[PDB]
Amino acid sequence: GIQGLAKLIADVAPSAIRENDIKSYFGRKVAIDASMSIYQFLITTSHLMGMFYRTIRMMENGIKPVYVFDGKPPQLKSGEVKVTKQHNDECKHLLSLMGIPYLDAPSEAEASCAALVKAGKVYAAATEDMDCLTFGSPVLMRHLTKLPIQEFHLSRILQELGLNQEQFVDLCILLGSDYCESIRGIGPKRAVDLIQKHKSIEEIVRRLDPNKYPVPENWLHKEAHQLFLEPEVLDPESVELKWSEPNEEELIKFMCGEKQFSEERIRSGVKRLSKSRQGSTLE
Ligand SMILES: O=c1c2sccc2n(C[C@H]2COc3ccccc3O2)c(=O)n1O
Ligand SMILES: [Mg+2]
Ligand SMILES: [Mg+2]
Repeated sequence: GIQGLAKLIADVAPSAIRENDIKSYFGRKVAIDASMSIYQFLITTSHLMGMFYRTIRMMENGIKPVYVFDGKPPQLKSGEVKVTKQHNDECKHLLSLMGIPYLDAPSEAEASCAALVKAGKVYAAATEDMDCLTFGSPVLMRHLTKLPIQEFHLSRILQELGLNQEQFVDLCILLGSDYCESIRGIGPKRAVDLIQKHKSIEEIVRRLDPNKYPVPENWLHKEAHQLFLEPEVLDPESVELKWSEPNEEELIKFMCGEKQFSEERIRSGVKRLSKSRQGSTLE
């Protein structure tokens, strides 16, 4: 998470956010940040029927989802609802039975998501996690999750604010990332100006007096910067995405044989999923 990036873009780079209806993304592959999507659904097997029904709704609306699951968290995190290892396990299990593709990301899903968008194997990466942009994703989608879908274009953010990726990462770090602390008393809108004018954090600290503006003690901003820039990702060229026919009788055995769901209610969910797979990927 980047503390307050969404509000920043809307204010000083609005030309990057284009608000669209779920219907205009017909026949479109999107990479779905599974951890962030489960976070949404947890608002109890709530995570599983969230993913069951929402994926059907996406598939009926033309969208072809591909979920990407978090792996091992990177060393640096100690600078800053709870998505567990079972939440992930059960969801993966479910998607497997629906014929939806999932991907086990080496580290953080929104980096691997971004990578699919870079390599151009999806249209966009669906997530509210704003640091997916910082991971270099050309297009981010918000609220795919009543509420409009906000499309973010990274080339426009960089174009308006007049910064390359590297500088942009440092802006994000100054806004407040998951990896390190920011410079206290530096507002987000003042952070922009200092990035535009002085380009990088190491420099900004130089033109800042140690008394008035102290940084974190042994501040790992450089390490954060390395992570956002060179993150551990999967190779999308090697990775293959396929949408299979759902295994219905096995899907019952799981949601109803293990997870106390309504059999005929799942039955119809699977039949809509199957029907839309014939609309989306008849092939
Ligand atoms: O997968 C996640 C998850 S799951 C729960 C939280 C996170 N975060 C931290 C931030 C990401 O952005 C957020 C946006 C909205 C609400 C919580 C957020 O939490 C993340 O950065 N990633 O990558
Ligand atoms: Mg993140
Ligand atoms: Mg994530």
